[PDB]
Amino acid sequence: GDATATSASSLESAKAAWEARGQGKDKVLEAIAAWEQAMGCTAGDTSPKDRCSAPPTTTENAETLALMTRAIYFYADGYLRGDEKAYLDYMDRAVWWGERALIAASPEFGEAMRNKTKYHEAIATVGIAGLPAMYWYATALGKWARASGFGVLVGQKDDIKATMTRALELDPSYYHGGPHRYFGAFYAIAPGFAGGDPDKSQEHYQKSLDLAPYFLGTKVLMAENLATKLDDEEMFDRLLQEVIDADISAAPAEIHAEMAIEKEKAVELQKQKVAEDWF
Ligand SMILES: CCCCCCCCCCCCCCCC(=O)O
Repeated sequence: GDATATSASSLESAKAAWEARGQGKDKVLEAIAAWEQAMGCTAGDTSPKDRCSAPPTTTENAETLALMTRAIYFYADGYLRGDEKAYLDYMDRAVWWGERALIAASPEFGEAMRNKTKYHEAIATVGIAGLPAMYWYATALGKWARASGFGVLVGQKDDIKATMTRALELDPSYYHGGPHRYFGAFYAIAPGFAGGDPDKSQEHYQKSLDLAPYFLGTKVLMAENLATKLDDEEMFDRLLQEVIDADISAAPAEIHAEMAIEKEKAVELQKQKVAEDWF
């Protein structure tokens, strides 16, 4: 019927626009709106929870929901860094859809949370089908919490760690050495008294580069939260310049848009250092 075929076409429209995300924020926002349409949402500019009744968290939708989580994160991380309110709004949207991506991909997880099993323990049971969900949920949750402040961040630390621990168990190479890149940031951002460890950070960051030397986002995160922490101006400067100098064809085609964002982030950090007299 009209809506089951309008959801099949909007899924097609969503995927098409997400593949064209290198064109700019518009295509990203077009992808999100089509997915949300296919997920039964009324259209609009407010939080999903105000427009999306009973999103279908079924196995056949799990891939879509984890991709929606990544895409809303991509929008905020790429385009809202200058706008704290919007950035916080949209990272929380990605968290919201990420919770539904986890439920859809993992019946055991959905069952566990209904028997009052706490996330910390439930997340450890998610199978390979849920790795995209749990990785992009943790990415959105971490960046949302970080922007909110220390109280929110430390409140989420143990659930984040359990999530990334499970992702690393399932596949340390997922999304270009993602679980290792994530832990590099985790151990650099956390203060020592909250579990921070520069040795574990560098170890994880290096393992990520060994698995995916082309992933420029690893070096951006190193410069941003480690080189600053280590008060190593030379390394901060070097990492960012290596990012900016990297050739486009060094990374796989399917993440060219992400790498372009990371080069923009490096230029932005270069100008922040000058402006705020870092180092
Ligand atoms: C002090 C409390 C603990 C601190 C918790 C730190 C969590 C930070 C989240 C890091 C986000 C990195 C996401 C990388 C995504 C990608 O692969 O592009």
